[PDB]
Amino acid sequence: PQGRIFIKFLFQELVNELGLDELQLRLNSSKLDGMFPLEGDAEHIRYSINFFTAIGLGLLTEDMRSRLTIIQ
Amino acid sequence: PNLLFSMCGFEVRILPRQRMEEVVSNDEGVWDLVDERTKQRTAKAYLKV
Repeated sequence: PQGRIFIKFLFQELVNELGLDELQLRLNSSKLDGMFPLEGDAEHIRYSINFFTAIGLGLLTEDMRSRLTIIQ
Repeated sequence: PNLLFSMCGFEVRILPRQRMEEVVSNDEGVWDLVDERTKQRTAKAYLKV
């Protein structure tokens, strides 16, 4: 949970310079897998999407939101 | 591209990040101007005495 806060500050700083625009491009091109699961394991995707929506941004989670409906 | 002014003893050169043609991480004598809503940084304000 302390580490969770760490991530929170990490992206909340990393946004302000890029502006959530360049963010999506970099991430989508950065092939982050374990952090952004598309492969399966629904509950984990619920934790990811719910987490970024807890940060207050959540606009990185759309591609995963699709995979929620695909799992259900 | 610049917008200059000075208040108190501070002299401020405002460059909008647009027309800087390059965005370089800079030292702590340089402000970042943050928009209200978009939470972005659109302009650097260079400070001198």
